[PDB]
Amino acid sequence: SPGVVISDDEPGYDLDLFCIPNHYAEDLERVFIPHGLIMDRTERLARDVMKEMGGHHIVALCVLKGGYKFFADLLDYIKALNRNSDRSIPMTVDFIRLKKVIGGDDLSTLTGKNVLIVEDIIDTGKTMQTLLSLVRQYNPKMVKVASLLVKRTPRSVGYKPDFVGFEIPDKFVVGYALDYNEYFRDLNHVCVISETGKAKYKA
Amino acid sequence: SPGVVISDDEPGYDLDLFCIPNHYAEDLERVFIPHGLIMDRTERLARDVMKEMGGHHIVALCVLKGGYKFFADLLDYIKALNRNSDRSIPMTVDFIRLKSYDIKVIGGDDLSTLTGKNVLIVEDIIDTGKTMQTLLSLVRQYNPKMVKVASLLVKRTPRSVGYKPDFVGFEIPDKFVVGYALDYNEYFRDLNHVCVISETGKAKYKA
Amino acid sequence: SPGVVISDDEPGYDLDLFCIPNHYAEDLERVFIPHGLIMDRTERLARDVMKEMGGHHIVALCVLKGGYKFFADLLDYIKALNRNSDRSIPMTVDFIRLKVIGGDDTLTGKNVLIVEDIIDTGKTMQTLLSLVRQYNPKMVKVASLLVKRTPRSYKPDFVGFEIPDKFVVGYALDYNEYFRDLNHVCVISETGKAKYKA
Amino acid sequence: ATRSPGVVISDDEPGYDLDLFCIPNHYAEDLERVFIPHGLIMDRTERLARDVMKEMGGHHIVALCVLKGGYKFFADLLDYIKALNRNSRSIPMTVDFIRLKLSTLTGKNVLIVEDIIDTGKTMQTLLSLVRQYNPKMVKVASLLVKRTPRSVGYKPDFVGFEIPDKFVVGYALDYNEYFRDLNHVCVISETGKAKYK
Ligand SMILES: O=c1[nH]cnc2c1ncn2CCN(CCO/C=C/P(=O)(O)O)CCP(=O)(O)O
Ligand SMILES: O=c1[nH]cnc2c1ncn2CCN(CCO/C=C/P(=O)(O)O)CCP(=O)(O)O
Ligand SMILES: O=c1[nH]cnc2c1ncn2CCN(CCO/C=C/P(=O)(O)O)CCP(=O)(O)O
Ligand SMILES: O=c1[nH]cnc2c1ncn2CCN(CCO/C=C/P(=O)(O)O)CCP(=O)(O)O
Ligand SMILES: [Mg+2]
Ligand SMILES: [Mg+2]
Ligand SMILES: [Mg+2]
Ligand SMILES: [Mg+2]
Ligand SMILES: [Mg+2]
Ligand SMILES: [Mg+2]
Ligand SMILES: [Mg+2]
Ligand SMILES: [Mg+2]
Repeated sequence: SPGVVISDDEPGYDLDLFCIPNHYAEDLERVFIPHGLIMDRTERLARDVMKEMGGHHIVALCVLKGGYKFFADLLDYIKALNRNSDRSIPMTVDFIRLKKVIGGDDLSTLTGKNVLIVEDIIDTGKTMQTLLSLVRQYNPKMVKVASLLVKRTPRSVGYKPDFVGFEIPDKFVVGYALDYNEYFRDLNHVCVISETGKAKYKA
Repeated sequence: SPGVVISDDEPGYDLDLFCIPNHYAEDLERVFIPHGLIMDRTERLARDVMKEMGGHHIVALCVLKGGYKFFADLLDYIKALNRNSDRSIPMTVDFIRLKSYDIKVIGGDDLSTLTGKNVLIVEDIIDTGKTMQTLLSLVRQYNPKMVKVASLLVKRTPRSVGYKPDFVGFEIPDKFVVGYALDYNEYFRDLNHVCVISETGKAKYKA
Repeated sequence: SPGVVISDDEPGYDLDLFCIPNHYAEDLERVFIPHGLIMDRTERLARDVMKEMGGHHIVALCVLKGGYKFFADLLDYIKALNRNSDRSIPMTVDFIRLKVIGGDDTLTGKNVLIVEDIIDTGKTMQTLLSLVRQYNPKMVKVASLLVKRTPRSYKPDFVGFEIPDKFVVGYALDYNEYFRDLNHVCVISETGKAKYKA
Repeated sequence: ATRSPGVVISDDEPGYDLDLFCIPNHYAEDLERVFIPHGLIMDRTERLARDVMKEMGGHHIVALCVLKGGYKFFADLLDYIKALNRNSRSIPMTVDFIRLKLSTLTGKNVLIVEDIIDTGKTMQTLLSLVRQYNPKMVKVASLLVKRTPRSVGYKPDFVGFEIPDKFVVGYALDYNEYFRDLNHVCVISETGKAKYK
């Protein structure tokens, strides 16, 4: 699927209807995707991943930093599947940051393996284009990408992930490990940042 | 606060986007309020409840059967607040059911247990408001210190007698919904999301 | 299966290592079964129930008041299996209390799961079992979070934990209506017994 | 003093029969016993989060995750801290990750989050680097601390569980990269040890 489509005229939710940390009370305009909705969608993505990749060992590759929450949660739902079903296949994990690929195991660990790349957001698609090209230099057996969010944008190079949580307008969103200048990662919901927030936290 | 307002024209979500019990697959039309959204809203309600009612022993009254899930979850969020704050208050629980013949209270403790306590009535849905006005009239006779009502859902309807609860999860259109313990002829309680039921479904489970 | 066997000499855990409501700080002696451990065991019980009772339609019967938490959580784990795995319920629910308030009068030809907080003398369970059986169900099974090792003049089909003959409270189990608002199962202290004595 | 000493697990702790829990099929033969149930980890971590906030909540916290084994404890501990921050009076928090085989820290309350302390060498090594970014304060939370005469004597500030000298896996802790995808902390069978060395 293209995922849960959040349309351009999505009002999202007033902050006052949810529990929000006091230190961000002025810096957010609206809740855009409630944490629990992310959980529900992620539960279903875990099933789609297993239906598609469950027949072999998987190396799940977390794209730090923004990917960390989605990754942990997605893997927790896969694990729940694995321990309540007859069949299960093991998973190993690894972590990388992009700048060139930094950190992470020798990517020869991906050689001949089924790789699941887990990302927070695809925008132009350039980052994923680049990572896919890098990973493929190490001859994995299979590579699929899961991204919590995919933006509708004219800048898209035309790359589309295999698993997508939500398809969103081109608004700047933060929360659930997504940041604005390292802030807002410590927020459970995805939210649209306000202009006041953009100015307080700009570098 | 009328709660999270769901508009008349809200399409809900395609079932294929979520994990749905197989046995209800063609009995539902859309997911209307995802479970997780109910959880997030309930977390805020627990905080609102403690702000108003946390000053004295609370008796939380579950209106069975449809109230049971919202009750368990709301109380769990309240317990989480109470074991992570400096000071806390005891909470006791009871369960009642209202039976239609005219409407009367079935079960529960002797209601003298309510005397002098902060009573929180927890309901799945307010529609006409007649059930709650009835329950409130009974409860008040036992002189609680205060009595407040939390309802997961409140329906916008012309048939409303004008009762509004103190705490509201979601304000919804005049559509028939099921899930999260709300039923259609006892079915659909075993579903985590609030959903709208299909034509195939209403027919299948019809009395 | 007798469930998770908690030995007679089990010391439990210091309260100060867990999150506990301050209003019960002096009323508990030890944490006995941490909430999270109840969840882990309950997850496995849900799978055992579905292995044995699914799929025909199940009516899950909640024995109030103490069974309410175990019932809600066990049913949540069963629902998780119903939407993620290769098998299904449907389930309907009812709630009974012994004081027999509620009940719908429904059980005939159905698979009935009685859900109980604790078996001690076994008397509530015998009563629930002669009830239900009068409506000729297709099958009856009993799930009990706790079973005490104590003399008992039916063995439950699904057991969370087999515990010593100690008075425990928490996870909806009460002492004179108190301690239901505690997520862990804990052993009540002497000062707790005196404070909330009726 | 240890700000939050841990659940002491005795040398003769027998753990739990695997058959009493939900275990991934692919590890059914490779594990011997459940040692620390996932849910027990969660309950301890909840109290740990409160202890952290009591000690460090007066100023911006930077939580530093020590990959790979620390990732689960880190995600969960931070989730509990976040819950405290939104149901209260709150303090901003930022995250970073480091792996052993950062101006984000300067002037802030740094919480290093680790899976296990054994000899203490790794933590002493890491501390000696982190201090060079001149934090306001540095604290270490470790899910597990092993009782070993081999301990160089280093003690973290927040401890989940103090365990005997046994090899454990699960909750992101690995044996040669295996067993990370397991929610419980477990002791590894003889067959799993030989199979994955
Ligand atoms: O709405 C947004 N919120 C937060 N970040 C956003 C957003 N849109 C684009 N970005 C940047 C996302 N990424 C930024 C890449 O760098 C991320 C490093 P980290 O913050 O450690 O996860 C680019 C995606 P593409 O190559 O497809 O254009
Ligand atoms: O959309 C709906 N879904 C499920 N049930 C609905 C709905 N609308 C009204 N109801 C009936 C709710 N109640 C029905 C009362 O009976 C209790 C239902 P149960 O929890 O299954 O024992 C009426 C409230 P009021 O007096 O304000 O009109
Ligand atoms: O250690 C204990 N803690 C709390 N309650 C205990 C305990 N032992 C027996 N009981 C009484 C349990 N009751 C439990 C059944 O119903 C629960 C009544 P309530 O939860 O207070 O509305 C009877 C057990 P049985 O009929 O097998 O003898
Ligand atoms: O029981 C165990 N299970 C898993 N690993 C264990 C265990 N005991 C020591 N270790 C090695 C842990 N660490 C190993 C560090 O490197 C491995 C980090 P990762 O990438 O998470 O696998 C040594 C700590 P210290 O300097 O205090 O001796
Ligand atoms: Mg990214
Ligand atoms: Mg960024
Ligand atoms: Mg109702
Ligand atoms: Mg009804
Ligand atoms: Mg009972
Ligand atoms: Mg009792
Ligand atoms: Mg480590
Ligand atoms: Mg290792």
